[PDB]
Amino acid sequence: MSGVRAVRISIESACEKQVHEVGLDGTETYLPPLSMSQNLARLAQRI
Amino acid sequence: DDAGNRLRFQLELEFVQCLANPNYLNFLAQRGYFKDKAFVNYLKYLLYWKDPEYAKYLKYPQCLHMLELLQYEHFRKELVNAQCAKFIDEQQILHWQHYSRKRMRLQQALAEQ
Amino acid sequence: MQYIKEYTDENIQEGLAPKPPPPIKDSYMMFGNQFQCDDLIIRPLESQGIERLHPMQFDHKKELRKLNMSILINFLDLLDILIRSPGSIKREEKLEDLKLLFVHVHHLINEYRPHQARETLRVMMEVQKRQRLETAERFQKHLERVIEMIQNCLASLPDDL
Amino acid sequence: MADRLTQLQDAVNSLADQFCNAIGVLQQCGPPASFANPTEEYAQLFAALIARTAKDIDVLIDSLPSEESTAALQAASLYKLEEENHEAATCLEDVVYRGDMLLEKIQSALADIAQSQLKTR
Repeated sequence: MSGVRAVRISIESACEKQVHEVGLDGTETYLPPLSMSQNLARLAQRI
Repeated sequence: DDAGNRLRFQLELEFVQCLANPNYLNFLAQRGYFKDKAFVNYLKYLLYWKDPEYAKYLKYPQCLHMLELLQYEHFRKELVNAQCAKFIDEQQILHWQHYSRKRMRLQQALAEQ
Repeated sequence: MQYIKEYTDENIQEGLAPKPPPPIKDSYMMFGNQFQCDDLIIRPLESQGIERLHPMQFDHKKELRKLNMSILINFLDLLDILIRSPGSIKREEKLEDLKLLFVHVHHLINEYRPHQARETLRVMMEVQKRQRLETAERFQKHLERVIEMIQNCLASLPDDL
Repeated sequence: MADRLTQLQDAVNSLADQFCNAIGVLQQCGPPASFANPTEEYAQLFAALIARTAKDIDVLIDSLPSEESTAALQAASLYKLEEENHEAATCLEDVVYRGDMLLEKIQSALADIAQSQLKTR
């Protein structure tokens, strides 16, 4: 409002915390692995 | 013919909104429309609400969520039991409380301090 | 419910035979029980539909307390009315007067639902700016730390002979 | 919700609720004929409860802070937010480019001696 313009500014969503499974009365558990070059090994184990 | 475009748009809008209901797809399942070749040709076609241009008229999330399960055709042979449709329904509402359960903990965190 | 067949085979075709996208609706939208048209007024004011006993000065905390103040003395006055003549005609005038008092207090307090969104949309995104920043001097502390690696390797380059 | 404005609403709601309950208990039971004990001990309990809720109303009315700040000041606060966040992209991408031309050179400075030792064999 109040005559503000429309421009293209970057807004990043709060992707610091993710949700997978909900326990009883809340209190979920937080699991990003964020692995290193060990991920290269898994794609070759299926090879 | 502007009548055909608008009327079909809102008819097809509510169809995926009706498809957002998990028990409605259960109602497809005892009706056995999951294996109909015209409907599997239709439900592969139905996947065009994923773009945000058509999604500004779309209002609820799990319409697109459970439609993609139907695309694999593995999910379509089940759901004849109402217990797995209820399990999908129960887990969806067990995670619709996410923002509520997130907000109450931060409210508890601020009230504790 | 109903099944649709008119346009399902329209869009499984070849070329531009599937229908083009509809234009942006700049008119009445018929979604649901509401209308939800464009450029609507956000809220109706207290001026229409509600009799007004407060002036335009709007002492918001004092309008909160005077309405609390006037209701309590009118409730004691109504108790005295019920003590003296509860079967009077003047009861519903008294009942709608305090109801008039209760309308004004409720509309004034709720003004921070769009106002709260402006602080919070700000405050997290200087942290990612900070995270963009604290990785920025991370980059010169990394790039000049390997130039000095190049420098000592070049300094040891002839000395290794 | 769940701010101190909400607990003021239910406190004055329960105060009006405990008024009619105290009135309701005082009219449903009492001394039948004496020309009692459970009614009065309810009455002292009800008179105490309406007093503490009236006490907490004054406590919480004074406890609530006054209305603060304006949306227009925060509207101007977003105006400086956008210009610094645009240039932060430019300030980040420039040292990225310093990394880009440096890595392109040294990966070639990796490469030119990388295949050089192949033909050494």
